Amino acid sequence: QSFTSIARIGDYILKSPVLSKLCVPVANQFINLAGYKKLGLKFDDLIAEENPIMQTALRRLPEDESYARAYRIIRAHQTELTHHLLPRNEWIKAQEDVPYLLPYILEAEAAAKEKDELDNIEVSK
Amino acid sequence: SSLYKTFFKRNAVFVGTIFAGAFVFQTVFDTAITSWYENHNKGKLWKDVKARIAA
Amino acid sequence: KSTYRTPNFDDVLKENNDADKGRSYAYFMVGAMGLLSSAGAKSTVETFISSMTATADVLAMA
Amino acid sequence: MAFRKSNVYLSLVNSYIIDSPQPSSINYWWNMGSLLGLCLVIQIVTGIFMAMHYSSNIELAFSSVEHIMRDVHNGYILRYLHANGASFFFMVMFMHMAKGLYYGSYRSPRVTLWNVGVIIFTLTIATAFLGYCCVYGQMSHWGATVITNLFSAIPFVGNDIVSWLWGGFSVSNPTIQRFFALHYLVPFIIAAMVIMHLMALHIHGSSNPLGITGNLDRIPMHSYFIFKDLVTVFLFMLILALFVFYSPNTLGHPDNYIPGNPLVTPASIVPEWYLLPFYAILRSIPDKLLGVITMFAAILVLLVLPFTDRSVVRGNTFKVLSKFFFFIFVFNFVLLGQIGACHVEVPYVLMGQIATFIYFAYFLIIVPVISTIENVLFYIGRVNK
Amino acid sequence: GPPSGKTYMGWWGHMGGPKQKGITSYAVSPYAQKPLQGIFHNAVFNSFRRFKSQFLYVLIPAGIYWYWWKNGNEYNEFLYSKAGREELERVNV
Amino acid sequence: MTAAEHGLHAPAYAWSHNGPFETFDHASIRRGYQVYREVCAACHSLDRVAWRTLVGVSHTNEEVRNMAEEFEYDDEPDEQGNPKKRPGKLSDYIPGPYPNEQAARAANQGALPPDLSLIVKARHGGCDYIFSLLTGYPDEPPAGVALPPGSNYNPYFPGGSIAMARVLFDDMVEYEDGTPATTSQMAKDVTTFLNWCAEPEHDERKRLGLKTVIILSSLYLLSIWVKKFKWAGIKTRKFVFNPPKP
Ligand code: HEM
Ligand code: HEM
Ligand code: HEM
Ligand SMILES: COc1c(O)c(C)c(C/C=C(\C)CC/C=C(\C)CC/C=C(/C)CC/C=C(\C)CC/C=C(\C)CCC=C(C)C)c(O)c1OC
Ligand SMILES: C/C=C(C)/C=C/C=C/C(OC)[C@@H](C)[C@H](OC)[C@@H](C)CCc1oc2c(O)c(OC)cc(OC)c2c(=O)c1C
Ligand SMILES: CCCCCCCCCCCO[C@@H]1O[C@H](CO)[C@@H](O[C@H]2O[C@H](CO)[C@@H](O)[C@H](O)[C@H]2O)[C@H](O)[C@H]1O
Repeated sequence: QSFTSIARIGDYILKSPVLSKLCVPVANQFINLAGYKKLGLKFDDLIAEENPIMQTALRRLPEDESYARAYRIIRAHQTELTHHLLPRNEWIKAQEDVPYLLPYILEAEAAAKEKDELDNIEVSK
Repeated sequence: SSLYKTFFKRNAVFVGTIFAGAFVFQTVFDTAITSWYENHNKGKLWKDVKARIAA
Repeated sequence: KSTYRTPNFDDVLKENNDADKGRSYAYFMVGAMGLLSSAGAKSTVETFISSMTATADVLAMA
Repeated sequence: MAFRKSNVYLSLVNSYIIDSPQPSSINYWWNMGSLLGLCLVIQIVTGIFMAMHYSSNIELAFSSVEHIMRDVHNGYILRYLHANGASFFFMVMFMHMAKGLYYGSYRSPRVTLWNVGVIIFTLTIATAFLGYCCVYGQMSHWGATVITNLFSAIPFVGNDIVSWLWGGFSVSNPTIQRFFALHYLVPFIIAAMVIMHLMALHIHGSSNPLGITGNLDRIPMHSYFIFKDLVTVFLFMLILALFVFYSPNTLGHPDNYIPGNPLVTPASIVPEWYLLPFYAILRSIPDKLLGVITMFAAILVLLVLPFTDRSVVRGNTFKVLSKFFFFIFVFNFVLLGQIGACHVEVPYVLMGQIATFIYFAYFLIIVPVISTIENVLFYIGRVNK
Repeated sequence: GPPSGKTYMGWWGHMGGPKQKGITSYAVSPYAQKPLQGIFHNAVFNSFRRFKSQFLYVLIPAGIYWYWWKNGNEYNEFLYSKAGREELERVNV
Repeated sequence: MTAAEHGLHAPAYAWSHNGPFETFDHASIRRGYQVYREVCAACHSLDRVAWRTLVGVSHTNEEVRNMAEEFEYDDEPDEQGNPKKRPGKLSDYIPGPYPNEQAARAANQGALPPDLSLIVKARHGGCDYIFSLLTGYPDEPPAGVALPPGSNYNPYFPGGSIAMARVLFDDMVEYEDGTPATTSQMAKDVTTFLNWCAEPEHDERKRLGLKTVIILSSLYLLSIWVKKFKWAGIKTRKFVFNPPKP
């Protein structure tokens, strides 16, 4: 499933006050139960990267965020191997759990989709 | 443990000594187990039954 | 933080009064594992090798 | 450079077992693969030594195995290792597969790795069936009869395939002799498939419990995982030993201690335990053709997972709904097995049909629906607009 | 040698990860560490934690299936007893 | 399925050979053989058991030789080609009562007494089953049971209708060692003997298991320790991040 598609559905829910008040609280609880924040990770650090879109995206990420992602990932592996969680004061707070890679991913998917469209454009005379 | 440093002195045990100890272990261990086993089953063994027989 | 200030390892480090404490234990464990393995391997090899010796039913005294 | 790297043969050993970069965080669930290689070795070695005393003729097969049990020095150890080892081979394979299922190991870029694994699984099941027939007990004869008949469901040529497989009018001498020859062959084809499996594994390396990249922190296979593998190798041997020496027939069927009889099928006939879930699936379809098709599909559906898993993250570690349904799947599988061991009676027949549905629904419906929902939940729980 | 296809894993020195900077690691020889005996008092209450979060995901589906199994079994037992031979003829064929 | 069709579940008797450290009781094996010879052997073969296996287990080398010689076996034809018999030797297998299947069915109302060499392993329940069957014949079948002619009732046999009638009765055998030959005593003995027939490696197998399990257990505990040591540097490793300036 593409991020463009997840965004389409997600935004439709976020805009409608009917669904927005019904779903978000559920989603918030789902995220806390997931537990990735206790390992010092942000959701975007969890996205499977072995594909061209994600490689393009990670390539375009500014230096500072790149070094940061690297530390979080390494710190998560070490904690996981010790079978512990980080001290609560080190957990990622909801304010920090921002979709920092999302804009780069969406941009790359759009660029990719356009190429696919243009490579297959029909012509009418 | 200083007991180790008397025989091997901070160095690991070498293959030759390991192999040598293995041959020793095999014999000792087998007798120890067979003894316990036969004793635990005293009365049920054929050795015991043959003693109660005379022909 | 300064890289020259090494983090705390006190909870892991042994109060060094007996320098070769961990070494003697590790080497005894490694040595004992090597001993029991060699005896096990020998027994396993002999088990398989002996299965090829004359079977109980073919040792007929003619 | 070091000799282990320069030599043509040793470099293979070095790249696969010594310097191979492993993700620092893999847990004991990643020890199953080595255990499978060990199982393959135990089956091959014990089988070759027994082959030395085995006669495949239908008149001598059963007695030749009794001869191995009674007259061959340590013969009972070889046979019990082989028989119990086959069972242990399946227990470990299910765990290896379940691990893959849970951690998204079947996902890109490891699809090829997963597909080769499915082939190995099919071959292993076929190999065990061929071996089981070699004993020529009651379960051997009827197992050979029922399973070769699976092919009669093929329209037009089905009965011809069966007579060809049998080498005659029914399961007879030609059948058992060819099944022994084939039982000896397949393990070597499995060995070749394992190499292809390791080749695909090598190009991308192992995955890890977090489901993310392992490229930022690797540690050499040698020392760390060699000794970590040793821990489970001994635990595996200890347990196998408890069965081989203390309870050698608990995982088998008493009817296989009765020579095969072409005129009588025991009322107590039950398939080998590792085949029960599949057996139950087939039994749940009251149609011959559809029964065998659905059963085979239960294995092939494993190939669909890379496409039906819609998630954007690999693995179930941080997925509440997926973890829950994964365990629904596992216990549903155990139920299928318990149903297979039961009589074709009222409550059981319906339960088996529902469990069969749940089995297929997991791959085709639950995973794609749930993974899509989880994708969206992850998004709206953090985007503020 | 022959050209090799691009993968997502390299080897020591070119693993394929992003460029690392700013991270400093520290470690101490296993030889200098307290011999295996400290995994208690400090590492005991901490343990068992990685199953307190997981047991529900295992237990609930297990419970559902054990109950379902018990129920069907007890029903089968009833059907084949004297008391249930009437119901048996009804639900059977 | 109905209880009658399933058969009565055999209870768990306290066999002296039950338990990881327990060998067979060889005196019971010795007695069991007598019960087999004097009662069972009239209808049941024991094809997989060779005379020599008795030596050192339940009888002496001399006793077995005498027993084997009481039977005649086909020998190699003479100088002229005509067939000839020969007394039994230790290499021979205990002979059966019938020459072929057809002769066995004729002597048992058309039923076929199975060979007992593996009977203990070829039935769910093992010793408990065999014993219970032999001592479980009621004087009269439960009310309502229409038992076919030539059949017998036994609750432990699936379907309740068995072609073998009760054959064990008090004092029908005179035990060489003076033991009171009650039916339950004789049943206990043949069953023990039959378990040995099916599992002759029993005593030795458990002895080897004891050594195997001790070595493997130690190796297991030892590997855990070695692994923890080899991993201590990685497990206690610590990281620090200092964000690089632009
Ligand atoms: C992964 C490979 C193998 C598996 C899973 C396997 C499995 C089995 C199984 C299930 C049986 C019946 C066990 C029983 O007695 O109840 C069997 C029997 C047999 N196997 Fe294998 N086998 C394998 C490899 C081999 C190989 C390479 C040989 C070599 C000739 C072999 C030779 C035999 C023989 C001789 C028998 C009959 C003796 C016996 O019943 O144990 N097997 N095998
Ligand atoms: C004889 C059978 C097999 C052998 C010897 C074998 C061996 C291995 C080995 C050594 C590994 C690496 C360590 C590990 O992850 O455990 C591995 C990984 C893997 N195997 Fe197998 N395997 C076998 C069968 C299968 C089967 C039946 C499947 C699936 C149907 C499969 C799927 C996988 C996958 C997907 C991985 C990658 C796991 C990951 O890194 O997350 N294998 N196997
Ligand atoms: C104490 C001595 C005996 C022992 C230990 C014994 C044991 C057994 C056992 C275990 C069975 C198998 C039952 C089953 O299928 O579960 C059996 C069947 C049978 N026995 Fe015996 N038996 C004894 C004496 C006799 C004698 C003397 C005769 C012949 C008069 C006899 C005739 C039969 C027949 C005809 C069957 C077939 C049962 C059927 O198919 O319904 N048995 N016996
Ligand atoms: C990146 O991930 C990895 C990884 O790559 C590797 C390699 C391992 C380590 C595990 C393995 C390499 C397992 C490999 C196993 C095999 C290839 C087994 C292949 C099978 C065989 C049966 C070999 C063939 C054997 C024979 C011909 C010998 C049998 C016959 C004999 C001895 C003759 C007997 C006769 C007489 C007369 C004496 C991992 O654990 C791992 O993850 C942690
Ligand atoms: C030359 C090689 C040939 C011809 C055949 C190899 C290929 C066949 C298989 O897969 C590879 C096959 C084993 C199948 O796989 C779908 C298994 C799940 C089998 C499942 C299976 O087992 C049974 C069994 O074991 C029995 O024993 C007593 C009895 C049985 O009925 C009562 C069955 C049975 O009804 C089924 C479906
Ligand atoms: C697969 C069949 C099983 C076969 C047997 C199993 C292998 C047993 C190996 C036994 C001994 O092997 C032995 O290992 C120790 C290390 O542990 C080696 O020791 C070497 O390393 C240690 C540790 O840094 C040093 O102290 C020592 O001075 C050095 O010589 C020793 O020289 C070698 O001889």
